[PDB]
Amino acid sequence: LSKAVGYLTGDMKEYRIWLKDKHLALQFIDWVLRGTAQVMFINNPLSGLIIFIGLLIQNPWWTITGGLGTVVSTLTALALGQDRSAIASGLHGYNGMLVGLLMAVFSEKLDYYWWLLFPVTFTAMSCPVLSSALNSIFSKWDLPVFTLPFNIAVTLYLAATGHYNLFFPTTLVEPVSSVPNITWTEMEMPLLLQAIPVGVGQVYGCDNPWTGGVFLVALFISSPLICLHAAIGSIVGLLAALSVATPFETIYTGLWSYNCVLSCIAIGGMFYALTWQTHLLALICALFCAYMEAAISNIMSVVGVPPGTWAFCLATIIFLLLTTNNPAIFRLPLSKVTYPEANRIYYLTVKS
Amino acid sequence: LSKAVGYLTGDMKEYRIWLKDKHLALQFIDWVLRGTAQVMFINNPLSGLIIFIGLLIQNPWWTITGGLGTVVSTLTALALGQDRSAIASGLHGYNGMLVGLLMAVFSEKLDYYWWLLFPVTFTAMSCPVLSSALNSIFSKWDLPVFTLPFNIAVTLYLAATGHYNLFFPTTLVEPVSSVPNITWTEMEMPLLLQAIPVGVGQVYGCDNPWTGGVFLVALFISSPLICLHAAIGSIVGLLAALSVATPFETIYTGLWSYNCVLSCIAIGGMFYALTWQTHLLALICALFCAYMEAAISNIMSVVGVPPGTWAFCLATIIFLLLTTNNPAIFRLPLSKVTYPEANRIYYLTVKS
Amino acid sequence: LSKAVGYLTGDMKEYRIWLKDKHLALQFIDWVLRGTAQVMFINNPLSGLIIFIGLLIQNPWWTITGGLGTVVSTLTALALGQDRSAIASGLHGYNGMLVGLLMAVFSEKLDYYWWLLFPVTFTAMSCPVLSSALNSIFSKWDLPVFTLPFNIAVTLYLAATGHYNLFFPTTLVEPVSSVPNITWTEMEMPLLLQAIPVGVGQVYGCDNPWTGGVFLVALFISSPLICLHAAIGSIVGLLAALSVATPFETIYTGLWSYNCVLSCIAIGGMFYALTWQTHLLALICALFCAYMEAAISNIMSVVGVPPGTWAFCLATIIFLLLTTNNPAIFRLPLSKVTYPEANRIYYLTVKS
Repeated sequence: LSKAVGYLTGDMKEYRIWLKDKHLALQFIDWVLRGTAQVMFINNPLSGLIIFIGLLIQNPWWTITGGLGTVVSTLTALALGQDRSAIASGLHGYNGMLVGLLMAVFSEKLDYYWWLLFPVTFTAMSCPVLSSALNSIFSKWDLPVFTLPFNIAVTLYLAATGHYNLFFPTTLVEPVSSVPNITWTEMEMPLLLQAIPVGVGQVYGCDNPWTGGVFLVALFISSPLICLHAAIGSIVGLLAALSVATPFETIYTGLWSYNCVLSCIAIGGMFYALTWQTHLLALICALFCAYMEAAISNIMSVVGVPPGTWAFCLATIIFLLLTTNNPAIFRLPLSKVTYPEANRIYYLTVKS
Repeated sequence: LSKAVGYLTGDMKEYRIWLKDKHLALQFIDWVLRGTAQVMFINNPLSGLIIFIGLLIQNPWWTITGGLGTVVSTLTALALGQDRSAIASGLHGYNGMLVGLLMAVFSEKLDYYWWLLFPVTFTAMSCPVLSSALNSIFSKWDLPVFTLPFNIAVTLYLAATGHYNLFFPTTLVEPVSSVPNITWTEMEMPLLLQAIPVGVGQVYGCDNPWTGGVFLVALFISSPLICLHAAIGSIVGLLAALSVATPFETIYTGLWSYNCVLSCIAIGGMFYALTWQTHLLALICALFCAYMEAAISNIMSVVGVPPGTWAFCLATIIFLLLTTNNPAIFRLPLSKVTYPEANRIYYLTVKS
Repeated sequence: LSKAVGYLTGDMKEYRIWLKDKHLALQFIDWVLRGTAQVMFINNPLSGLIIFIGLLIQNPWWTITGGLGTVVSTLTALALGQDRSAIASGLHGYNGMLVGLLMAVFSEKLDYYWWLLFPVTFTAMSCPVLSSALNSIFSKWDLPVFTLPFNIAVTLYLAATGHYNLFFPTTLVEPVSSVPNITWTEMEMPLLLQAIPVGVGQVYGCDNPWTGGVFLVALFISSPLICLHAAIGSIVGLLAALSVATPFETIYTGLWSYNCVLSCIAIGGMFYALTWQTHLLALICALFCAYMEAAISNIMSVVGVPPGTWAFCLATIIFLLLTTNNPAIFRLPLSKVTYPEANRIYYLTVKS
């Protein structure tokens, strides 16, 4: 009905106010769901539930590791006396979600290698510390960290263990050593379009198109503008992949579009007031993220580490630090950032 | 005559005031020339013309790519609402000049590979964004970026494409793997001295001695102190190359002196009030830049990327952040920095 | 007697006040001794003497290079007009001590290769500049550099020269390329416990257990809490080495515990008011430093450079930038940091 279309969209402030006075177990589950959703800048528990459903569709071992990471990161943020409003908003759980997910994804062992849950825990514990340190650094420029605890922690882990580790071996990443055989006639446009939901789903490390579809559904039910910019960023990523002559097997996998999804979501509406100048700037940031992800992948394959989400964080920080005399390119303060619709409403209200 | 020796030297403020009220096409050409000259801290359109002549002497394809990069960077700075006084001073064109130049230099394809003009444009467009982000960062310490948009953009491009790219392959850079055979009797001092103008010309990527001579001529006609410090920095680079046992073929090429030229120019008179303490500090910064360029070259050859001008930027930022109780080592504010002669005049006026 | 137990412990303020009015040669020797001791956060000349004795026990060539580095760094800090109170406190000599030490340790040539004293001097001269630049950066967050001049300088040197240099070749560092054969039955617990003093001694690059014992003695006679946290950090390093499946030959060498010693010393009492929360945070920082040192070692072996003390500096900066609502985790201002006992006394006095 029309009544649920108000209590299920946005950040779900009504449900948050209703749950604020309940058992702390339910509040912790709500925080874990919001942290699951917050990977794509969504503070919605129902979106988090749908994202968890998608993770289960992809790989139940991966969602086990991700849930463990989120729980451990939220608990470490509680124990470290972090801001309760940030913990209740899932801002201390998405880095741990990604840590657990990508530590299960890049594990050379089989599924359900239960010994992997010790590094998952010990690395997800270090996400609140990195988040607080990087916030102490960035607070002088009103910048978010965006995934930098996760990137630092997972790069540290995948370099400490490496492929030739005895307990927790990682997958082998090697630099390119031969000009790829690219036959442009053997090109599947069905798979190219399928790489848009796969590109959205690769934000969590899931190469299944149905999980990407579920993620898109969650994005839409929280904020349609976030879903639109996610789709457009994935398209931009695919296009930039094609423009630099990339093997089609890498474009189909979505390994070229998940760093542009987050950049488009962040620039177009989330941390800039959404206008058409902001939309073009988001497209430019998605393109810059695609090319920077190419660079960082080719550069970190030498060390044997996957690119992670370094490209997204770096280029989004770059485009947030950009200063423009255009009054239509307006960067919202970090305290007034909820989602593109409310952001645009606040922008219009403070401008007029 | 003596009259032109006033309207052709310095930043050419008289010609700038005369052109301020003319057709915007002429003003844009003036901005492009000033941006060409601003690579070596020179805000002079005639110096930019002489530098363009030198680029034509080296390789007309390289000057085509460089001119395209400068034009595209100035246009992107205009579209992004950047500061008009900084665009009119060429501060938004030298990074694009270097981007285009070094993207044509490190291209595996032949000359006039017209498809290279698309990455040149798309990478020169990203130089104003990087410049504005790094200025938002550095404004808290009164620091210039010095070439950091260019370094970031070109490293990103040369890592995204790489040697094994299908469309835009780059030259192969490999780390050292054997102790070089250095015969100190087969040593040409003529070529050693020729490596000083070649070292000045390698700032733009030109290994021809006549282009380096033309660059020196431009430096002198704008500011004789800049030309002197450029020559001394190139000498210091050559000496530091000899001191660490470098193959003579690399010293002759000037690949050891172009990162010390810029450092000496920046420290001795440009961003410090020129004294003898400042001169010694500039020599020390040139030596530090030579050794840091050795390090960064040996370190980035593993990733297959040339050192660029990372050494210069890093060591110059280091020597500008240096705090000294010596009243003779005075760092000018970024608003009062034009060229060493005017800088010293301002220093004397505000000190006395 | 009980009288010397007051004039030999702590920062030796009485002896400093007595020597303040003597020949500048004696004052310079005192500064060099304090700089030798300041590697492990100790401003004590007797501790510096004992550390020099330990360096002589390890390798007289290494202590020659270290002493030369300390002298050259203190002289360069004097010539660069640095703060006299920081030079008198050895804050400008420990980076040069480590530079000289680790440049002699990682030299492919034999002992007493007297030509190595030129790079030692020229690299120790660059430690005051790096220290002043990084202090100008960190002063906005009240952070110490902790060894960052040393890390930058020594990484720069070992990358500029490299293994295949003709004058100053360095030792060959190669990345791991095969899963290590780890026989847990062939495990020596005697050597495991011996790796605690060896882990403390590897802070200076000394793998001898007697030098580590001497270092522990110096730590204790200056501040027993510093010695305790050094031992605990070395233990934590050994444990984290065991937890990630490390070859026993690397654990015995102490190459896994010297980056946790400094982190534990820095967090537990030195730069945080020593409590039990601070002690647990120091253990966590030591564990994070062990894993980050694993990562940085595996990552910098690709470039052929040893990890140095990058892990310590980075993780300690991370844990100092951490902001906590816990009133018991209190970060002292940089001006009121002498040693854990005086730090705790000051904390109690300002809290009550």
